[PDB]
Amino acid sequence: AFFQQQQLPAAMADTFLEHLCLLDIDSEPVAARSTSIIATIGPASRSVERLKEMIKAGMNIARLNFSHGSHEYHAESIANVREAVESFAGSPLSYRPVAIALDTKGPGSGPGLSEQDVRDLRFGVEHGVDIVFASFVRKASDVAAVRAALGPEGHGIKIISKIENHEGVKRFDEILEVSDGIMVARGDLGIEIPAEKVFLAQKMMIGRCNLAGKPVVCATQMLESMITKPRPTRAETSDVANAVLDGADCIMLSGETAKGNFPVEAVKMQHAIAREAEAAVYHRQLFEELRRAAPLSRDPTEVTAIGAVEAAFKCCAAAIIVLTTTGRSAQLLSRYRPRAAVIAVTRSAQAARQVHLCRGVFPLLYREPPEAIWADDVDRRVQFGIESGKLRGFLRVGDLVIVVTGWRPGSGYTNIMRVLSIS
Amino acid sequence: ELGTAFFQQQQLPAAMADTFLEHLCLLDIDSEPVAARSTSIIATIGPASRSVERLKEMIKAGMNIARLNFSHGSHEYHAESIANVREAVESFAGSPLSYRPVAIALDTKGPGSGPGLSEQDVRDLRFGVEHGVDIVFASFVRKASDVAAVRAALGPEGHGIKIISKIENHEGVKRFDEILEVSDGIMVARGDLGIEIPAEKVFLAQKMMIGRCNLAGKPVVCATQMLESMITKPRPTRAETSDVANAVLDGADCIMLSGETAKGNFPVEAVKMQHAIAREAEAAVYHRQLFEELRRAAPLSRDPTEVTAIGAVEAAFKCCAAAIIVLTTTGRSAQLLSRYRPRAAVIAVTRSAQAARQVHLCRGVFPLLYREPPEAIWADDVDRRVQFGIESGKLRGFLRVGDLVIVVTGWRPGSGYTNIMRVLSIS
Amino acid sequence: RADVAQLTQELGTAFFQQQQLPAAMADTFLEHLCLLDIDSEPVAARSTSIIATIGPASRSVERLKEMIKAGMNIARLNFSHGSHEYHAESIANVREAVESFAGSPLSYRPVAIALDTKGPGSGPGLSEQDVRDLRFGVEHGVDIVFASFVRKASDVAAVRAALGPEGHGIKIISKIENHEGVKRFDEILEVSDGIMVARGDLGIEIPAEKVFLAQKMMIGRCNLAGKPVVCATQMLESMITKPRPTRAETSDVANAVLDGADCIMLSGETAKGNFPVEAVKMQHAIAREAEAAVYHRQLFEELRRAAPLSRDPTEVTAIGAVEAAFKCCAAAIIVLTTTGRSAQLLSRYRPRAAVIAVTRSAQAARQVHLCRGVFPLLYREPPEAIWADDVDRRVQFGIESGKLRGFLRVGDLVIVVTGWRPGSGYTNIMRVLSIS
Amino acid sequence: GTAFFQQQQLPAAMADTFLEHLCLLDIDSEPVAARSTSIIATIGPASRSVERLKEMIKAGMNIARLNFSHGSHEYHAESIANVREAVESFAGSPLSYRPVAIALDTKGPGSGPGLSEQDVRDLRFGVEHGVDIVFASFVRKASDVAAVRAALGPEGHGIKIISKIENHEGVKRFDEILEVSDGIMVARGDLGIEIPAEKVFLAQKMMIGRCNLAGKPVVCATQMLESMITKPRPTRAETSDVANAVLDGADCIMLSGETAKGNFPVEAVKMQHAIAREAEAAVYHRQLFEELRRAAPLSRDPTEVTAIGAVEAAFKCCAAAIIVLTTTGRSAQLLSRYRPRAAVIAVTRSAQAARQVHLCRGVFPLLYREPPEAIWADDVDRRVQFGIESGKLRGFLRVGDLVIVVTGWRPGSGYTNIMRVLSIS
Ligand SMILES: O=S(=O)(c1ccc(O)c(O)c1)N1CCN(S(=O)(=O)c2ccc(N3CCCCC3)c3nonc23)CC1
Ligand SMILES: O=S(=O)(c1ccc(O)c(O)c1)N1CCN(S(=O)(=O)c2ccc(N3CCCCC3)c3nonc23)CC1
Ligand SMILES: O=P(O)(O)OC[C@H]1O[C@](O)(COP(=O)(O)O)[C@@H](O)[C@@H]1O
Ligand SMILES: O=P(O)(O)OC[C@H]1O[C@](O)(COP(=O)(O)O)[C@@H](O)[C@@H]1O
Ligand SMILES: O=P(O)(O)OC[C@H]1O[C@](O)(COP(=O)(O)O)[C@@H](O)[C@@H]1O
Ligand SMILES: O=P(O)(O)OC[C@H]1O[C@](O)(COP(=O)(O)O)[C@@H](O)[C@@H]1O
Ligand SMILES: O=C([O-])C(=O)[O-]
Ligand SMILES: O=C([O-])C(=O)[O-]
Ligand SMILES: O=C([O-])C(=O)[O-]
Ligand SMILES: O=C([O-])C(=O)[O-]
Ligand SMILES: [K+]
Ligand SMILES: [K+]
Ligand SMILES: [K+]
Ligand SMILES: [K+]
Ligand SMILES: [Mg+2]
Ligand SMILES: [Mg+2]
Ligand SMILES: [Mg+2]
Ligand SMILES: [Mg+2]
Repeated sequence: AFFQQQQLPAAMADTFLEHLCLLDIDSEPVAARSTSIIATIGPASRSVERLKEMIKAGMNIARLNFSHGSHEYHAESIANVREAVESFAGSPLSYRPVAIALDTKGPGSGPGLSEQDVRDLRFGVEHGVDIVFASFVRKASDVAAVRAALGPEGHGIKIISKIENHEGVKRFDEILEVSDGIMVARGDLGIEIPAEKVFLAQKMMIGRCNLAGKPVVCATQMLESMITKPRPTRAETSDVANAVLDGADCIMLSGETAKGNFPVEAVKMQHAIAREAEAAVYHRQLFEELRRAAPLSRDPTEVTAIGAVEAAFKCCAAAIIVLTTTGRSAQLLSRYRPRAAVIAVTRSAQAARQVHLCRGVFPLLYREPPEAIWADDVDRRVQFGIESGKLRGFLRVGDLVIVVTGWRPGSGYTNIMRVLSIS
Repeated sequence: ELGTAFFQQQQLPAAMADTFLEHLCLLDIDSEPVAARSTSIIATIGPASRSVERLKEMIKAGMNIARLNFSHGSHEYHAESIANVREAVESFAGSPLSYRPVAIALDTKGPGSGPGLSEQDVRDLRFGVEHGVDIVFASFVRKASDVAAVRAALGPEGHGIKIISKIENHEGVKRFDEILEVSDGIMVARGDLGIEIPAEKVFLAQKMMIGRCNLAGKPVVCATQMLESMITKPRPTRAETSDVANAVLDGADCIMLSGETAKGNFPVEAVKMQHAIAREAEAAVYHRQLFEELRRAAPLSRDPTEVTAIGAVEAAFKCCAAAIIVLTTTGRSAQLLSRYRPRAAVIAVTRSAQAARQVHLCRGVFPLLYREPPEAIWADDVDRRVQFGIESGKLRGFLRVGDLVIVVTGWRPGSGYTNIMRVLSIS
Repeated sequence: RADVAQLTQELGTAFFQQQQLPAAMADTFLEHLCLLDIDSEPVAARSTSIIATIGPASRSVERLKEMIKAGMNIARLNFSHGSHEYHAESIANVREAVESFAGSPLSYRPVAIALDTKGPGSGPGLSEQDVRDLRFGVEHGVDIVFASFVRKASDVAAVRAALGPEGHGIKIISKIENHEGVKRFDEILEVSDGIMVARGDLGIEIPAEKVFLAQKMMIGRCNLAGKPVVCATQMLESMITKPRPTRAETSDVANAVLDGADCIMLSGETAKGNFPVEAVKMQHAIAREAEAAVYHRQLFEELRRAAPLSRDPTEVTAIGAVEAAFKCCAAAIIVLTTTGRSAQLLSRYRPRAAVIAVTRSAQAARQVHLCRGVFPLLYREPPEAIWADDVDRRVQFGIESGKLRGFLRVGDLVIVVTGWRPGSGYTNIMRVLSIS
Repeated sequence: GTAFFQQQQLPAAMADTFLEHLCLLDIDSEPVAARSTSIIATIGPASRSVERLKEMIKAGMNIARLNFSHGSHEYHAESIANVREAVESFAGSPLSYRPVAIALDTKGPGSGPGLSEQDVRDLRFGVEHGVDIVFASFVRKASDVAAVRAALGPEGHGIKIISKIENHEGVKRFDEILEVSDGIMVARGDLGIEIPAEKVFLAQKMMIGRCNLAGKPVVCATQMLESMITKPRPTRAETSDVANAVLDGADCIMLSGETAKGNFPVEAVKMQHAIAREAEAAVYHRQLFEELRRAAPLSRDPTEVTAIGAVEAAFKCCAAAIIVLTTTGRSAQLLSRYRPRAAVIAVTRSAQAARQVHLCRGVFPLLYREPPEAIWADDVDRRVQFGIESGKLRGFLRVGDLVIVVTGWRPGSGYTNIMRVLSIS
């Protein structure tokens, strides 16, 4: 029964053609949904009660579109999101962190960072946003300007550069090099370049981000018809599935959740499609290619990450449990696209929110009492991941897990991988 | 010899990549497609696309197959649609640069939950034979016996009509292998399939069926809601263009338009959009792995047509042949070349008007109907048809003097004897 | 180039010119051959063990010391010739030469002692002389038995029974010497610890032009099973009388290593020849060159694709450690082992990094010479009060010995493989350590 | 039939990985195909007898090597005459006649910087006596090849120059040497003295790989069956060396003292023949063809384009043979570079080209003696039928087999462009 579920016959195929031939509509997905859902907050999704339904449906990142609404409007949206998120904090083994992303208005006709963007970025730092989706990034200096406007207090905010025009596509490599990740902003991109070429830019950018090990978001009109209709079109479900098969870390909803009549249903639909698409991923070729393309490294976190993903595939590990302060150890595991869920146990609430940008990372916020012996504290965070995993359905007694830790406290010292039997 | 400009176009840097990941990384929005569009466009005929003048615009935009939906309209209504299509097609018989064969496909109403073929389908199928349709899109095919019933309804005079089985429910998906074995091809009928099975599972059924059809070397059509928003809007959504591109990258031989052309406000624009996306997607196909996998998966064969076809596709890739010119009576030799997905266009020269229309079901086949009177000496009749294919190729933009072409012929007249592959320099 | 650019900038272009590294990074086997370079010097320690047959030319304690320094890892006693008294003296001389270096772990070299049986002769089962010789082996503490003319699984069970309860730890390497042994190979390998491709008798039992097929098939199946395989007989035959081998002989040694053999053997070359030490030096020189020429990219990928999924944590840790070692060009994989099994499971994935196996078992230290790339270190310190400190001291012992022996340098990365509790069977930890 | 797929290591050939291919190698799987690696036998006191040479041709000798390091011009002229007499004794039966090449192996430069004066005299002797190939000793650079070419003069333009790589400089300057040479000999005797003995296998494997990539013949030479000079059976290292030279990709294997001065010249040839057939069946064509295909550059030459199409077609149907018409041997050489499992039966009217194509693995030359037919299409058909009739007589073909037929569109060399699939009747 285990080998009939999650497209395992198609996963064992020796060629991609045979993999497609073995895809089965009766093979049910078992693993947790890896691709994060970004939902744009607006009139249709602003209430605390509606936001609780969206968190339960699968929303991982709340997007604030600063093209519309005042600072007072967005502060209320943030407070409502935080209230809905913290309503589930009473059960720590099942609490789901939710990131808050600020999407900038953009430069418009201006040459650099607009004055409104400087004010909105400052607002973001003051309100503790986790991510910035920087509109119309055309070159590396645009990213440096966004970074500078965040100041010394916004050092930890992730900058996701939105590629929306020909210049952004042509200067992609220099933009990705200085950014934390990319958003394929298909709405403007589809007007700036011929509509029939957007798929080439999406597939290229996702590929280059996967190669770089940096998050990539597929955005705009994924389930457009769901703004007025309860069910999407056949092109829309195919688009969501293909963004996941392309290698996107995140999928987004704009009008579908901000102003549409079915915001919760749009989130449920993206969740349902993503789980199906993630099981249909051809890991045999994907891992081989990612593994071959990733350069040789003398960084112990990078070295441990490859060893752990290889070990997870060898035993069909249910999960890779990793201790992370900044999210980096979980991100380095995520770049190899393991089938095993990457359960990231962290004390940082911000890192827990931000790792939703990395596919297959399931953040757990550690709020249990400290142990006096560092080694004892480490084993406690590990047993915590195992209890949250059992509660959420990721793990069962008898499963094997790969545990990734470091040799001393503080970020940057991950160097250990262990094979553990559950219970 | 070819120049650096040649190797910058049609995603050639991405095509030479050693891995699929590197292939994606090398895809370039500035790399323009050069080759002719190889995925056929099926357009549904209705009130928005019925007039002779509108049909001429649709043929110019790229329509290769006209679909008659027998779920609506009388026999008199469909006969008029057929006559209007034929009039619009024959209006280009003058200029060889613009003349193009257009297939006529009859889409059946269906069993509507009843045993065997419905009485209306028996009558509509008989209408199709009497009006000389080329293809039948058989609705709600659930098992092999459904195909045999459609085949028996094509009566004594319609055995040459191609049966494309529409897979629209769970049973059709589960019994796919037995259905494909007795069918000429398949249509992934996503509209009903999306209601019959969970909407989030349709992509698995589409990708599986396209894969199995590619492995079998039989045509597969991707259908329904590809550019749905274009029924009321002049431009499609980002999901819609992505869907068209992904159906081509999946391996579909044909893409379809339904309400977009039958009843919408922009039928010609919907055809133009599918044409534009398909050309872009066909250049982005990763032929290196696709050919290797089709080669490895295809069983060994002692059929000389199958053996010649793989030799010719290999020869075309080796020299970047501008085209593979094949002589075919039934379309079979062109279909066997098409199954290996050559980048080179397959120019199929035939005396059969029906085979010329039907080969639009096979990706990359460009049919040329040959009407010259036969030569007393057979080898001369063959050379005249090879030169007809070269001159139409030169006229249409495929070929130039100095290009290399692969020519596929047989050792004796009649169907079933293809066994020769020649490398020719265009003079 | 982009997959090695930062590491090339860090380690230098000279590092990537040595040990056939340009040929190792090739994307195809054809390109790998095209990039093989006679100027690319081997850097790694020799990983294929040399088995030298002991005889009149290699019996003195002084000669045996020169053979240990030349590279002999396993001493073979051919029980087809000589009395029990003769073999006991050979064993004592080997042990005396081996223990003459036991003053420091960075100079000590464990040497296994293998007993090669006379065989069944015309008989259907175990001979009475073999029963006596096998009991002699147990009484004299031999590490391995090379069982002659193994034709089926019951032959190996008979050898195992004749070793008795005290010889349970002795490794049985079945010699395949005829058509029946080749046809029943799978059942023989299943019950044996390893195989010897006994080419001398095999070349008489089957057509001489078919021996290479049997050698390549058996080596492949042993590599797939993760069990040791020895290539034997006439590898450097002409060196019995000549100081230099023929062009076919050096090619044979290189090709046995490229085929995947864990061990290579010398018979008359060391037992009776005029150049026993030179024959060992020649096999050492060829094996080092051939090991660097191995196409690890395809070999590792194929060992992973062929190896079935495993729920054994030792097996899971071993593949993770080998993957980590390739990622950083680790100088070594240091493993703690009681029976040698954790080191054997690392060895089956054919890492380029040396597997330094730290053990308290003197017998396991001798027996792991059967596994390609395993460098045994015998730990002699008494156990620490805290188990977690005892483990750490053993790892530091492997690092300090590795530094003093040239395997490791300051700045190198090493992969360390340990377990969660004492006793055999609990390896489950892999650590990436920087050498300071 | 099931029996067909049990022979010639077909289970091992269908394997998905090289490791599984090795695991499936079967000593009971008998080779069926004709031996495709040519055997070069060195002529000497043990192999000059016209009667002994007839036995060596029957055993499998394809190329007779004259070592100009020993013997006078008078001695070598007699060698040539004896070889030609033994070869032409079988000309009475054209369907089974085997052409045999004559190769002149030069003495070399010695302490000199360039072409020695003795080599100039020996080279002119070769042109005057109609040798087919020159094995040029101690080639260190491209100018050495140009000097050998110049010493052959205007009448020796058709002679093939195989450069012998015997030292470190030849290995370092390999690419420039191969570019101007027709092929290479891995001259292991001197190479094993010039560089460390333990490095020769790296130079052999590299050179064979580069020659295979270039589509040019490569010869593995020296001490392959050395012990057979005095013993009736070779050592285990010797049979392994022959098998591994074939698995490496060598087009030719050589015998020196084994046939020139030993006591078992015919048995040494029979042993190389037996080992080569076994090793050729054990070749992992799945990866080999894929890699040769991927590495070979795109081509606009119709002979090259036809050759790859014909090799692909031959693999698709398990063709027993690829029958090619060739004037210079080039069309057959271009088929050979893709290492088809199907025998390449080359029909030619050029006696020299028939002898020289023995340098290309898997090329079986047939000398066609009939004067041209008036109708060119009938002349082409008669040659193809001669290849079929020869192939049936020699065991290459049977009724029911499929064969790939490679021809051109007009007479003369350089116009091959047609591939056809033919059923044997
Ligand atoms: O060559 S294909 O286009 C073909 C399509 C139809 C066929 O029937 C077929 O045989 C051949 N094919 C396309 C799908 N992929 S895939 O395995 O799904 C895959 C998909 C995506 C990959 N990354 C790397 C690039 C960034 C995103 C993640 C991958 N990395 O490695 N493999 C990958 C195989 C290759
Ligand atoms: O990767 S390997 O070293 C390995 C893999 C797992 C093993 O278990 C093993 O022992 C070793 N391996 C070594 C043998 N070859 S091979 O298939 O015999 C072969 C042999 C030779 C090839 N050319 C290129 C060089 C000139 C001659 C033709 C070839 N081109 O493509 N394949 C080729 C596969 C690759
Ligand atoms: O992924 P990051 O940010 O580098 O954090 C990983 C760090 O977490 C740990 O596992 C635990 O460290 P702390 O006890 O400081 O939380 C470290 O050993 C390791 O360096
Ligand atoms: O693709 P099909 O239907 O088998 O037709 C291919 C046939 O066409 C030809 O090339 C030409 O035949 P005709 O002269 O009868 O048209 C035949 O030699 C070959 O058998
Ligand atoms: O390779 P083996 O034979 O399983 O031995 C590995 C064992 O060695 C250890 O690393 C150390 O164990 P000891 O304290 O008994 O020496 C164990 O944790 C592990 O189980
Ligand atoms: O391999 P080569 O030397 O190019 O010779 C091939 C030539 O042989 C032929 O097949 C037959 O030519 P001939 O009639 O002159 O022998 C030509 O059509 C072709 O050009
Ligand atoms: O800004 C965006 O999100 C877009 O343009 O798609
Ligand atoms: O009938 C159709 O075309 C469908 O259901 O999509
Ligand atoms: O016994 C042996 O070692 C042999 O026969 O090779
Ligand atoms: O010259 C040769 O043949 C050699 O040196 O091997
Ligand atoms: K915005
Ligand atoms: K219908
Ligand atoms: K013995
Ligand atoms: K010479
Ligand atoms: Mg925008
Ligand atoms: Mg329908
Ligand atoms: Mg023996
Ligand atoms: Mg020499």
